[PDB]
Amino acid sequence: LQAAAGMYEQLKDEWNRKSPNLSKCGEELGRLKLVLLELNFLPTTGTKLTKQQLILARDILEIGAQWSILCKDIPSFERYMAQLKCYYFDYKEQLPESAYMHQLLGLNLLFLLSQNRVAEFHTELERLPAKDIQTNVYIKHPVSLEQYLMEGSYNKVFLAKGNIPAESYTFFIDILLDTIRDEIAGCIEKAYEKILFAEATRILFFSTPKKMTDYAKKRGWLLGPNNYYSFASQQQKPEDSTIPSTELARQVIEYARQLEMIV
Amino acid sequence: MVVVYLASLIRSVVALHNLINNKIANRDAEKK
Amino acid sequence: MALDGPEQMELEEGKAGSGLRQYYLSKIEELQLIVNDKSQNLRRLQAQRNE
Amino acid sequence: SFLGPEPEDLEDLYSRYKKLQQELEFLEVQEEYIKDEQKNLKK
Amino acid sequence: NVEDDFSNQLRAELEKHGYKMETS
Amino acid sequence: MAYCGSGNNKAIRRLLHVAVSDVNDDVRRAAVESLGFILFRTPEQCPSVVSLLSESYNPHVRYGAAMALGVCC
Amino acid sequence: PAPQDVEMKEEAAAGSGSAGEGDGKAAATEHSQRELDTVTLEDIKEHVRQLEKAVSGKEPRFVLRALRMLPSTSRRLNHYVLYKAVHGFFTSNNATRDFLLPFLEEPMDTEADLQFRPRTGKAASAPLLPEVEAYLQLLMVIFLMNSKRYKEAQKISDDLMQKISTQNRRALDLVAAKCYYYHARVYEFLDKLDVVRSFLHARLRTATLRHDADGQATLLNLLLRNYLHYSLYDQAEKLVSKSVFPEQANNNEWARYLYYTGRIKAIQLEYSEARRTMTNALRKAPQHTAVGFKQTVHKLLIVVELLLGEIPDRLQFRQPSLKRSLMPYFLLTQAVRTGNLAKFNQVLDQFGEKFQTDGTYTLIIRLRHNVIKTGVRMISLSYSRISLADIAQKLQLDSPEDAEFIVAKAIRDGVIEASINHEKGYVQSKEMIDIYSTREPQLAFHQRISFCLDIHNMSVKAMRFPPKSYNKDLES
Amino acid sequence: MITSAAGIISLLDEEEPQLKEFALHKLNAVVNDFWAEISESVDKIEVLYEDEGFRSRQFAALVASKVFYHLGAFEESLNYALGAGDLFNVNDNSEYVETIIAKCIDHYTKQCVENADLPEGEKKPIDQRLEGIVNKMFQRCLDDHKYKQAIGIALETRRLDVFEKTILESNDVPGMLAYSLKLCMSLMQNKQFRNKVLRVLVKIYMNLEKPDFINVCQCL
Repeated sequence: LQAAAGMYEQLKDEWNRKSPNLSKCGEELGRLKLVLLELNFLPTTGTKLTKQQLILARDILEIGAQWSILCKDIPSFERYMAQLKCYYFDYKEQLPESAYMHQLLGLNLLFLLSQNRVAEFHTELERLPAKDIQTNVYIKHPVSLEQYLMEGSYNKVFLAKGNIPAESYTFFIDILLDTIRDEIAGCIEKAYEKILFAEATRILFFSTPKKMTDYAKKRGWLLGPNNYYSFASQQQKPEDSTIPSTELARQVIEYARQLEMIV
Repeated sequence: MVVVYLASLIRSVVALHNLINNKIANRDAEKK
Repeated sequence: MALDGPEQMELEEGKAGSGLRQYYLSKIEELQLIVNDKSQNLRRLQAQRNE
Repeated sequence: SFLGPEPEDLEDLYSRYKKLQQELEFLEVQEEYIKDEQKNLKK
Repeated sequence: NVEDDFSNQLRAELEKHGYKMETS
Repeated sequence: MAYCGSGNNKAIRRLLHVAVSDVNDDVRRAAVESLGFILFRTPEQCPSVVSLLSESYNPHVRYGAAMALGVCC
Repeated sequence: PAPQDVEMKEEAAAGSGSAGEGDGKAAATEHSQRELDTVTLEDIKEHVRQLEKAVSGKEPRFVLRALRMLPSTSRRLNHYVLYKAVHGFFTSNNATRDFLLPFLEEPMDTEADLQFRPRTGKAASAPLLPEVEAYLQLLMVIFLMNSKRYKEAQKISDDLMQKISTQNRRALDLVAAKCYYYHARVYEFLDKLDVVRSFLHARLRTATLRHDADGQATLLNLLLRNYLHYSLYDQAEKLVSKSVFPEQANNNEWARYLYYTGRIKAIQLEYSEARRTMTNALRKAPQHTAVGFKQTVHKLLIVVELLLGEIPDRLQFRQPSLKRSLMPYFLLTQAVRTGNLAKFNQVLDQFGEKFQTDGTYTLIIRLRHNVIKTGVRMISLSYSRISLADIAQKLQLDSPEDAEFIVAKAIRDGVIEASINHEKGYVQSKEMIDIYSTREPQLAFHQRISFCLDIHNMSVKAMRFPPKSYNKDLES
Repeated sequence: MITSAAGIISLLDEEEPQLKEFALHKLNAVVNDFWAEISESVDKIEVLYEDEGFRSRQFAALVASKVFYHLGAFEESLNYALGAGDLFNVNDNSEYVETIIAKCIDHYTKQCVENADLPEGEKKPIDQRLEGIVNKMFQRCLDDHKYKQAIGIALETRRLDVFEKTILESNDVPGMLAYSLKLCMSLMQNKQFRNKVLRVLVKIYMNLEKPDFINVCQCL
């Protein structure tokens, strides 16, 4: 019926290797929402009575979410996760505390990087305290990786520390070897007013023209070895104008109006 | 502004004092 | 107060009359502000104009 | 906490306030007039 | 915080005598 | 007369507005007398209004001010 | 005896409070009510009268000695600060109270305008009744926050102060508005798991319906402080944005709002704005009431300034004379400057527990970008074209190539502003050697002109308000 | 431990209509204690009201009113409140969600002034929910036997019927009527509405010799 312990509870079979399918776990969660109704209605208000109910509420939700990453059902995971986040944050000494709690937190963190919202990581990290309620061990990989990307390093970023957990963090790295590439590439657009093609490709870590083309589309850069890094630099220069006064001076209407009232 | 405010603070003491004087006068009457 | 509030005579609270109390209260407080702010603008302007 | 005269509060809207409003409208007129006049003394 | 210049005093006087020859 | 018995806001505003602007002496004097008339029913509002007028050294305005006060009160 | 000496001063306390109530009741006199109520009266009521002379057993002697339970309970309210049902919930040294000998003095002055005979207490219906009740609570809360009372007393404050009030007025809501904020700080201090936030939210609905300017301003600042403690980020972000936080607010309100807004902005990578408000906050905060929060602003701010790439001075640490407590932050200041990560990571973990209390720990981890940034920042601005190789040898970065990506990311953020030419391989400064051809000296002046105009408009309105309030109430 | 509404809100986002229906119910109980969090997620609440495909459609509208008041948005509270079309009673007895109920009365009275020109009565062209709170406001007047209560409301709505009989029995005739005359002349400069109010007063006076003749003379 549930996702609870014992194999008489239908989602539990999907969590274990009794159903080897990665998409029958995620799939089967939709049914499970009906069985969830009774187990999640009570513990959305915290009390020590509601402690038995909490564990089971979380079990159905976590298990389903975890398996989704393996087959890259990832957007569906992020809506499922949200519910888990509130239970992990709070509901102290009623057993949010599990092996599952740890795995789930790290999975979410990895995802914020996959969207490339640096900002989203910092707010989120603090929200859960997802760095001292299960500690930086597995959790360490996204936190350190986000700090390195923010810093501007693309050489101590790590992906090796994300393969220390194999709790389905192992499938996020796949889509975070994209992201490191993306970031180097944007920074290079800002970096050069114009430099040689040769000097810029070894830092991209592209060395085949196909790789150059692929990300160049995203940048707005035209052709493969040839690229126009220059767009971003061009933007700085207009401060030089003075000839059209109305906008350039600015707030000409505003300052006058208030001044007239006062006198 | 600051000058009118320092004076305003002094006005406050007299103005508070008036409400209390009335109180003291009402009480002397009710207690006899 | 309210409809289910104090007072069972209902003229000296207006028991029934209450429970919609916010309708009444809003109005009275609005007067207090308006009268007040207009009076400030006028006196201060009258002081400057008299000089 | 709760206001002391609930019959005065319910009654007051219709009573005191309604009547007052006319007296206030004159008071508004005196405020604009002072400004115009103030600016006129300046000329 | 504390100025690095102090530490620089002893080191800067000595450097001067050598440096002029060493580099043009 | 007309605004007496429930005075309008527009009506008081005009009476004040015509007086300040005018160079015509009789016109000025007059504007001031009516202010008391529209406010006859609420005599309380008039002495304040008249105060501003009492203060000026314009005799034509001074004349009307006296009348205003006289009728309202 | 002991309560006789401080008796002279109790009549003095009563004089200022009784008047304050009086003022409020006649129309909107609001501006004058809030300046009196907050830092000014409070610094005197507690410190001068009770502590200095000795005898804290004059506080529940002040809000009861008639035997008023009030028509809506507030008898308990008075007990818990001091004299719970025994001698002292902190400091007694009173031979007369209302549980020791009733009456010895009348601060009540026989008239409902702070307190009054037991005739009020058992039942009244007067329009003077809400006014005394709201007021009753301000007088009590004054010792609560200064002395830092704790335990059950803290928990039961909330009940009496709101959900006894859901109807107020503008005059009354303002008084209550101040009482809730002081209790809230005392609540925050204990680090109780019992929800501070829940009461403050419930209080907000009442604040909003009266539409009292004061209620919104006080609750909102505290509600952010509560939020930081739990570490639930999303709600605080929304709440700060909603706060218009009025220009006519008490000095302690101004310092605390800027301070919360700074904590929120710092993690966000809006550190330029966070550091300005946080420096301002320390100056603006008083010498007396502010002390708990005040500490916390100086500690957090040192980390926040580094986040911008400011290098904070030694004078900053020495001058308030807190240098000891500040000592670890001092270590981070050195680490940021040098440009080497190893010293920064080591300090972060070791002092980790201590930082978390203050709420710094989330901000400390952000400095890793900053360690390098601050060191590349001095070197890029100072010189014109310098090699990535110079930056790396001085700063102790891994590679020139490593230093090249790091500078690229920073110029995108735009707090170092440069364009990199990786031809020869130098990092190039932006500079025009004449800013007259550009609008910038004009734009700089123009900004001041808007900022200045704001002071004029603020001043004209503010100036008349207290003398006006005094005229209706009658001045001697 | 609890201090966070967040988990109840996540249920709304998660899939299956039945999950959402219980969640919305629970989200209404918690809204008072934590207003701040719910308001971020305010927009999500709007779409659940919007959809008529929910059973808990009423609750969704209700949840939105409760956040919107808390912010200060009284008008927005009302658009949704009228949407639920029921559960005004539960708001009505309260002393916090009473603010929306108070508002319906404040809105009704301004709209009527506008509506008055072509049809004199407020009646059917203005909507059923607001008219219902107003009819109850009349019932309050009648019960308390406050003559003052009746007159003021009547002026705003521009109905004659309430002015005339301030309590329906009208066995407290001399002096209830007197009030109507002083209040119409002072408030307004509106000649037209006044002429109408006076006419109704003639009919009541005519019938009974009970009202004082000082009152009738004023009307004439």
